[PDB]
Amino acid sequence: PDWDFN
Amino acid sequence: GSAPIPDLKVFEREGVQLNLSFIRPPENPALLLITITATNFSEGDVTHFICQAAVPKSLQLQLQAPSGNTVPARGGLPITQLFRILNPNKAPLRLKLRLTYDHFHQSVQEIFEVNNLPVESWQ
Repeated sequence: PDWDFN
Repeated sequence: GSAPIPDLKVFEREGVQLNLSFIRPPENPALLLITITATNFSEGDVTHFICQAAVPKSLQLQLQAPSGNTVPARGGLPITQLFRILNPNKAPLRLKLRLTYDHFHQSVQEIFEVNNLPVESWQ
């Protein structure tokens, strides 16, 4: 399941 | 009282360390609280410290502001920062971190996935 750096 | 999940030291470079602590409040089983703690036992200050984090899209992550951006040399005041993770579907927790800071007049950029996350943090 895809991720993200905010 | 909450379950006693052991801390996990996840990073060490030239005296700078990052440690994870975990709390699973019994009153909200879907919630995991992770506190990251950055320490510095080297002879040089850590400055401009930022920790960025990512989790699988099967989970939700919230970041609180960190306690600061500096970790003074020789065991100075640590930086702490709270991560709130919501995981109602009991998906396996995965956590990728991006650390950036200055130390010894070097720009540090470290990125890694955290291994050996205790199963208690998500089951």
